[PDB]
Amino acid sequence: IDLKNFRKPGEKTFTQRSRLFVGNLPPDITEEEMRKLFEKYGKAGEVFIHKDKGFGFIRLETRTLAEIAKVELDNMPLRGKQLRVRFACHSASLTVRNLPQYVSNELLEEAFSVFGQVERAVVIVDDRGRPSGKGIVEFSGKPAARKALDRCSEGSFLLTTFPRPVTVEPMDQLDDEEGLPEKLVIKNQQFHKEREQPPRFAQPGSFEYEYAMRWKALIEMEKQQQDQVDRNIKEAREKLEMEM
Amino acid sequence: IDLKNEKTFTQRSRLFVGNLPPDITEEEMRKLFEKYGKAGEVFIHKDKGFGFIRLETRTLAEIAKVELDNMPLRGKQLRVRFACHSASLTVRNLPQYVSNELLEEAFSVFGQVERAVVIVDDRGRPSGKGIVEFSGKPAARKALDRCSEGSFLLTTFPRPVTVEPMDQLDDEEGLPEKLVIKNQQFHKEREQPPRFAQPGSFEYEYAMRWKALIEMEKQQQDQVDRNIKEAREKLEMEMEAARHEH
Ligand SMILES: *CC(=O)N1CCN(S(=O)(=O)c2ccc(OC)cc2)[C@@H](C(=O)NCc2ccc(OC)cc2)C1
Ligand SMILES: *CC(=O)N1CCN(S(=O)(=O)c2ccc(OC)cc2)[C@@H](C(=O)NCc2ccc(OC)cc2)C1
Repeated sequence: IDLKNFRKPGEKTFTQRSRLFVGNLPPDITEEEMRKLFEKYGKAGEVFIHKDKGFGFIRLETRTLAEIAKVELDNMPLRGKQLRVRFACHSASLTVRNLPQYVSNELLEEAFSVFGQVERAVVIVDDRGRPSGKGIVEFSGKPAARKALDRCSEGSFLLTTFPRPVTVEPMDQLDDEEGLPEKLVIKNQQFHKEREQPPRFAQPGSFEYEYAMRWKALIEMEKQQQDQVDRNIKEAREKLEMEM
Repeated sequence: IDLKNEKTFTQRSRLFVGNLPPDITEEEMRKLFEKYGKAGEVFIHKDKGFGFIRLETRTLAEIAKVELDNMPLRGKQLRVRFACHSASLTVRNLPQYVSNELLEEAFSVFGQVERAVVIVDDRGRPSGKGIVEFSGKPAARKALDRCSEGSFLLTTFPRPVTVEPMDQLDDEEGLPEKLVIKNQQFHKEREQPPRFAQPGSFEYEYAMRWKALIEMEKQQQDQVDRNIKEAREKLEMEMEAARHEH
């Protein structure tokens, strides 16, 4: 299995999306040895090593090059330690909501580029191709993300002729890939209290069944409350959009 | 640049190969993807110009996507993308002390499960939501029906989990400028560039009415969220209070 032109010329290189966290490093890990571990992926960008704690950061060229380095070097033995290679979180990512119509990735990137250099901008799209009203804007550095978050909350940032300001907020970063493995679970007393009963269906008649059926009725109660608010919001937004 | 190296041939490694030439054959598909090892199912809509091919691992599909995307093939440029999962489920109201292995073990009673993830926040805590990926639609259908009829309990705490179809959202491709239809309403909306509403204009007054309405939506949502959390507390305290049954 060989490759070479592992690049997409349209998008930038050495962004935060290609920065890898490397844990469980040997005590005397050097910056040159760290680069030599990743030298097969071409030249690396920013490399930091905290030699005491045994962790480090390395910035590869492209995102797909880092995904190859992750699955190849994760859990790899190196002088008595199993290396932990994960993708670092993005330090300057923003969530954009209330997007108007006819907004693309390029327009979203062009719009927020006035606050600083932008690495990536996405208009989140459903399974059928239409936008969901939400988007992602990733800046190269924290100051550009701080400026975009402050100005868009104070003033009204308009992307199109439609004078509805977009809402900017920090990206709620959720890990739906690594999750919570069994070895990372806290094995305490409340652990074994819940783990006493295996996964099962509640037997009709027991205390579990009656208590769970009240939860199902309560969850259905929550759905009726939320869906009532959703219809109230739509009628309120159609009221403002009606007047001129 | 040499590579060497878990469940194999899951839906996570199925690639959509679109914009195919008319005379595309099945052995030609396995010829382009032959450097990535032996492949699984190779479907070809031999009249619509698209198809699917499943590779061994997710990594072998990640590498194959960037190499064979926009590759010339008899006058046409290929469009290689990851196919969507046809049997993914969202599990909400997860109890505490639930791991990825426990979630996979639990829902395996409905059929073959490929992957199960307990969604975790940025601080290492479970968000209460989870993902369950079955190998096929029938297994996901049984999990959805059974968990809505009866109460499926994963731990000792008698709170049933909620199983709903996965709402698949694309935050990688997004919406490029090419896909936007260049109609008259498009140009009408693009007359004004991205800008801040300057005070005094008509768009500034109308925009302030929107920020006021958005704030009212924030208070309405937070009022419901407090009414839901406290109502759940009115039920969680009745656990051991009513456990004195017999
Ligand atoms: C989602 C998030 O914000 N996180 C989780 C991931 N990490 S980490 O990969 O650096 C990490 C920390 C500790 C650890 O031992 C238990 C294992 C992994 C954090 C993160 O990625 N922050 C982003 C960031 C910002 C600036 C810099 O400067 C180079 C690097 C990374 C917190
Ligand atoms: C998220 C989603 O549901 N999608 C987006 C991805 N595609 S596709 O790129 O494969 C595609 C198919 C047909 C088409 O019209 C010519 C254009 C694009 C879809 C998808 O992958 N669905 C999942 C799926 C289910 C079953 C099978 O084979 C049995 C393949 C794929 C829709």
